[PDB]
Amino acid sequence: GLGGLERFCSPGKGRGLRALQPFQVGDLLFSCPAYAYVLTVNERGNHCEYCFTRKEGLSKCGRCKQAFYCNVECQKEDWPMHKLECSPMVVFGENWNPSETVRLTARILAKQKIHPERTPSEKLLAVKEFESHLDKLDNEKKDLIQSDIAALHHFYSKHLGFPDNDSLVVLFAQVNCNGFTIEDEELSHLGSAIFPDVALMNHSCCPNVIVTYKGTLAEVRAVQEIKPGEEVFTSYIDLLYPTEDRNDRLRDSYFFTCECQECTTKDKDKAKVEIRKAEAIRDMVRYARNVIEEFRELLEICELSQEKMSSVFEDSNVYMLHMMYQAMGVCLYMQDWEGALQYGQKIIKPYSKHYPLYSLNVASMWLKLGRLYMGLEHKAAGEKALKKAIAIMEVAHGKDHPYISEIKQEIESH
Ligand SMILES: Cc1cn(CCN2CCN(c3ccccc3-c3cc(C#N)cc(C(=O)NCCCN4CCCC4)c3)CC2)c2ccccc12
Ligand SMILES: Nc1ncnc2c1ncn2[C@@H]1O[C@H](CSCC[C@H](N)C(=O)O)[C@@H](O)[C@H]1O
Ligand SMILES: [Zn+2]
Ligand SMILES: [Zn+2]
Ligand SMILES: [Zn+2]
Ligand SMILES: [Zn+2]
Repeated sequence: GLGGLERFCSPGKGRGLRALQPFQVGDLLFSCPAYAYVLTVNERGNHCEYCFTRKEGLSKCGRCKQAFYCNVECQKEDWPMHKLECSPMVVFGENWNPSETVRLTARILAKQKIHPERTPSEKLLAVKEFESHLDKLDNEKKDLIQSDIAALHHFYSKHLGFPDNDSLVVLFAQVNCNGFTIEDEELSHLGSAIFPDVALMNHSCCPNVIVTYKGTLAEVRAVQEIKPGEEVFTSYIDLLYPTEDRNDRLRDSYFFTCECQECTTKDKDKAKVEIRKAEAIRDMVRYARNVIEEFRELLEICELSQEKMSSVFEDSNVYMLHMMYQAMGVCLYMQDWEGALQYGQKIIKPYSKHYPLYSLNVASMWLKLGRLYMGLEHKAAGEKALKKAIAIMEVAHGKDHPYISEIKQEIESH
């Protein structure tokens, strides 16, 4: 088990995690080593495949030239998993395209073969026990799973053979319902992983813990006081958006509707959809929500949307903020640093009011802003922004987190 915590039956939520003892803000509840994990293709060469350390001068796999490592030991330790892809990448070349979900699922299957017994990743919840919601899958989801199975068979048969279709339908469903993305300090996608004990926690829009990552290790820290017997809740989703938007995503992705305090009262809905006629507002919300999914030179789509929404929506409106954030990202890709800074400066204050006290989204925006300032020679403003990020991260990531050490070095180097 896990010290100070227990698995229990949470009414209407299946299994959950319950506190045996109190936890205060910032306390580490537990840490969970990844059961299986994969570095995203676009981050190859930036992070070690084995331990996810971000550093320059990584060593390259001599066989495939498409995996990178801290050293020969990280390389050796990753081989049981990397061998699933090493030769196939060479053989298939530009015709190697398994989805990240397929890549992760292959690693689960490999791990099951070499380590059938319960792992240190499964102290309270085992991978084989994962919820699948099999009976709730529509044709779209079932078709996607069949595509994933076809790709698994085609790309990974050398080490995995051709696993039974029925058993793979269940497993792919489980991976979708329980998989985690690993993100860096700016919430940029690093890869995907299975953290079985972390997956036990149910969702709230007023979560009492935040999950962060230290390489491939998941860490769970309190962001509210937790009393004996209280359920431990994490957020599955971006908390910026209004109640209907949040629950549409929870229904589609996780087959539940949230009944937390934020969802019951809808307290923050008004401030999120701040107006500067009822039918005009509803038509604008419908438009904004549709336009977001369309994105889900792209600046035009953002600029036109902002102008159109400006007629009804104030600047602090979450739909306005969303577009500003997307525009900022595009400017960051084009390397229009001044453009991205202008958007970031407009985002940060209203953005910080919509999120909870400790939010990774807010910390990451402060970091982006801080690094833009530093790059554009605004060192005083950069230092202040980076310190704002650190204040949140000390609670969420722990005071001793490598990210905090790095950010402090950025303050000292500038
Ligand atoms: C049965 C079924 C559900 N789907 C939909 C699933 N989709 C979302 C998940 N996807 C992933 C899949 C693998 C690994 C990670 C992810 C992933 C994506 C995002 C995002 N963007 C965010 C996160 C993340 O870490 N979210 C934070 C909370 C994670 N907790 C929640 C509970 C424990 C983990 C995790 C695949 C697509 C299907 C779709 C098709 C067929 C069946 C199904
Ligand atoms: N706030 C909530 N209300 C209802 N169900 C929830 C919930 N948060 C999580 N869940 C359930 O938990 C799943 C995610 S995995 C979390 C552990 C799960 N309760 C289990 O027994 O294995 C979701 O698909 C949903 O079925
Ligand atoms: Zn390494
Ligand atoms: Zn290789
Ligand atoms: Zn909720
Ligand atoms: Zn609350």
